[PDB]
Amino acid sequence: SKMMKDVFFFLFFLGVWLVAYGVATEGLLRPRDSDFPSILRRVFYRPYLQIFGQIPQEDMDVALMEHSNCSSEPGFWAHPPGAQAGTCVSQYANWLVVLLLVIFLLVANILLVNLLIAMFSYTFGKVQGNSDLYWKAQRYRLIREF
Amino acid sequence: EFVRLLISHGLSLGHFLTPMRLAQLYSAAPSNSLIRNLLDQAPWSDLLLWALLLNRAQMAMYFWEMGSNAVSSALGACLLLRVMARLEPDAEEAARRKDLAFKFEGMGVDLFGECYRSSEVRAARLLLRRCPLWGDATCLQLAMQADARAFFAQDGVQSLLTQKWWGDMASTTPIWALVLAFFCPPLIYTRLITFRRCLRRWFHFWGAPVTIFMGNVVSYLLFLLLFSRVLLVDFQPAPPGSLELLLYFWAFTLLCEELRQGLSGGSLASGGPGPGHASLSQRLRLYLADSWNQCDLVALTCFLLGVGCRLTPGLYHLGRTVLCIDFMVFTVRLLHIFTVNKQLGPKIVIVSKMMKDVFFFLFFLGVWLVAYGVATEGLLRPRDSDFPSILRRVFYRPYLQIFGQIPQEDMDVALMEHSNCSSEPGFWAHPPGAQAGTCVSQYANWLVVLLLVIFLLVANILLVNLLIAMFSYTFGKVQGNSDLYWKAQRYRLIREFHSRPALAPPFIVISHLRLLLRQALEHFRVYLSKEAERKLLTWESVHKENFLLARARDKRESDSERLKRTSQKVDLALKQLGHIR
Amino acid sequence: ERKLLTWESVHKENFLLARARDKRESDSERLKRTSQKVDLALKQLGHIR
Repeated sequence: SKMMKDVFFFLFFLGVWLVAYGVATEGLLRPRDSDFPSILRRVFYRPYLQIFGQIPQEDMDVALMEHSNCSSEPGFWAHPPGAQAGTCVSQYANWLVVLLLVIFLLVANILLVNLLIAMFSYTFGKVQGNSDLYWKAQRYRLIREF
Repeated sequence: EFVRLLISHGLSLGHFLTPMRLAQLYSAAPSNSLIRNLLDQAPWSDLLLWALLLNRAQMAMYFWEMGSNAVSSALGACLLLRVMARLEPDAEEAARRKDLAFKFEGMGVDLFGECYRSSEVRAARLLLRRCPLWGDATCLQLAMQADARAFFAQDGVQSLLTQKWWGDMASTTPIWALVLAFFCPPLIYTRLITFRRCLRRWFHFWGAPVTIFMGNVVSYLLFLLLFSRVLLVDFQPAPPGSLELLLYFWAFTLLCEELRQGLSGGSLASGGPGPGHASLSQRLRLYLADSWNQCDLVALTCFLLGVGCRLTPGLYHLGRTVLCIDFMVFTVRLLHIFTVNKQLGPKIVIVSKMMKDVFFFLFFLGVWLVAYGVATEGLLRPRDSDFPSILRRVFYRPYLQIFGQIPQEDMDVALMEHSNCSSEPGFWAHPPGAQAGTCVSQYANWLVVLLLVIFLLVANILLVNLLIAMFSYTFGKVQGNSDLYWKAQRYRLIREFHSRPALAPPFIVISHLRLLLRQALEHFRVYLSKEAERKLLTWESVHKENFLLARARDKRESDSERLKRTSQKVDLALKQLGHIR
Repeated sequence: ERKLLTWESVHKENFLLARARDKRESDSERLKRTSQKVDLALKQLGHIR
C-alpha cells in the first residue's frame, strides 16, 4: 500500500504521452468511416495494447494492403484487411506513421518501465525499516480480536 | 585580535567614528586593483561594508556579530561577495571569496533556524518585511538573486511558501472541496470553504494563486479538445468557417500572452543586468535562453506555417501533414505546467538528467543491428529488389524483433513450399508472406537460424538488463542534488503566476482591454507599526546574543581544549617548582 | 629553467614543514609531552624531601 506514490506518476506520464500519439495517428490516416465509439476506440485503446507486445502492422503500413480506389476525394487510397480500421486509408506521406511508431515504442518501452523499476527499488529500500516496526506493533491487537 | 581588546573595556564608538576619520580610513587603499580600479571610474554597517570590500574575514565576522539588523545583512553580504568575485582575474582570490560567501550563508541559516523554534508568527513577520539599509528590498528577494541554495533548503521557508500559495485565508483544506467550489460558485458563500461582506469574500477567493492555476489548466485542456475536434472530423477543402476562426482567434491570444511574458522580463549571481532598466538587446538575449519558451515559440511558428499553407490552394495536403505534427509539440508542453505541484515536482526534473544512457543504448544497438541486417539479407538473396524494399528489410524488420514480434515464415525454408521459379542455378523456395520477395535461396539455411539465436540472446538478455542497472546507479546518486535544485526554483515559479492576468484566455481580450485602458503587492510587502518593529529587533537580538555565546561555550568545554589547558598549567607548575630548589 | 626550479622548491619546502607541524600539533602528542613533563616535575620534586 505504500508503493502507491509511483503508479500515479506512471499513469500521468503515460496518459499525456499516449493521447498525442493517438490523435496524430488518426489525423494522418484519416479513416473515411467514422462515428464516436470507433474514433474513441482507435485513439485510446489501440496504443494501450502496444506496450504489452501486441503490435499489429496491418492498418499502419500501406505496403501490406491492396491498392484499391473506392474513395471519392482526390488523392490515393488503400483498403484495410482487418476490422474497425475503416474501409479507406490515405497514402499521403505514409513514412511519418512508421517513424512515429518507432518513437513511441522507444519512449514507452525502454525508458518508462526501467525508470519505474528504479523508483520502486529506491522507495522499498528506505521504507522497509519503518514498515517492519509498524507491523510488529499491531500484532497484539490482531491476536486480541480473535 | 586587538580590536576586541581596544573596544571591549575602552571607548564608545559613538565618540570615535567621525566623518573626517572615516574619510581617512577609506583614503587608505591597501591594494591597487580591486577598489582602486573601481574608484578609477569615480554606525557599524559603515564599517561592515568597508570590511566586505577589502576581503578581511576576521574583521567581518566581528563587525557582523556587533551588528543591528541580523538576518538581512547576511544574505546581502553573500550577494555582494558573489557579485564581486567575477571582476577580479585571479583564482587565488576566488578561492577565498567563495569560501567567505559560504561562511556567511551558513551563519545566516543557523541564525534563522534558532529563531523559528519559538513563535512562528514572529518569524513569518520577520522574514517578509522591508529593510531600509539597502533600499526597498525584502529578505527573500535578496536570497533569490544570489542563488543561496541552503537558505531555501530548510523547512521554515517551505512552510511559509505553502501558506503564501494557498493565498488569502485558507489553511490546508483538501482538494475535493476546492474542486466542488470551482465547479459551483454558490458554494463558497457557505460552510465548506474554510478561512460589504460577500463582495469582498468573492474577491478574496479568486485572488489566490491556487485558483488562477486551476483556471489556466482548465482553459488549456478545452483548447486541446477543440483542436482535436477541428482536426479529426472538420478541416475540409472549403472556406474555413466559425469552428476554425475561433481557433485562429485563440492562437492570436496565445501569441499575445507569450509576448507579454517575454517583454515584461534575471539573475545577479551570473552577472545579469538586474532589475530596473535594461536593454532590449539584453532582454532579448535573456528570454531566448530558457528552453521551454523557445519550444513554445517554435510551436507557434510551425502553426503559422501550416495555417498559411492551407489558405493557398493547391497545397492542401501539406498543411494537414504539418499541423498534425505540431499538435504533438502543443501537447508535450503540459509537463512544464505541472512542475509547480508538490507530488510531481521532484519527479519530473529527474527525467531530463537520465539522457546520458539512452544515447549509449542507441549507439550499441545501432552498431549491433546493422550487421545482422546486412548478413541476413546477404544469405537469403531476395530475387526481387529495389531501394525501399532492401532498406526496409535490413533496418525495420530486426528492430521489431526485440519487442516480441518474431515472424519465422521468411527465415526458415522448412515452413515454405519447395518451388523452383528461379533461373540461376541452385535451389529456391517460395515465401508465403509479403515484402520478402518471391524467391529465397536454400544454400546453408541453418546459419540464418544460428544468427537469429545469437542476436536475440545479445539484445534481449544483456542490453536491457544492463540498462536497468545503469538507471538504478545513476538515479540513486543524482536524486539528492535534484531535490535541492527543485526546492530552489519554487519561489520564482510561484512569483510568476501572481503577475499573470486573473482572467481566462476567453476573457483575455477584456483583460488586455483593462491593461491597455491606462497606458507584485500581495505577500511581498508587509507594513508594520514602528513600536512593533523596535520590539521585534530586540526579540531577535536576544536570540543572536544567546546563539553566539552557546557556540563559544560548546567549543570551550570540548574534549580537546581540556588537554591544552592542562598542558599549560603543568608547564606553569613546573616553572614555579623551578624556583624552590 | 633556473627560475622554475626555485619556484617549485619553495613549494616543496613549504609542504614538508606544513605536514610536520600538522603532525606536531595533533591531539595524541600533547598527551605524550604532558606525560614527559609530569615525569620531569616528579623527578625534580624528589630532591626537595
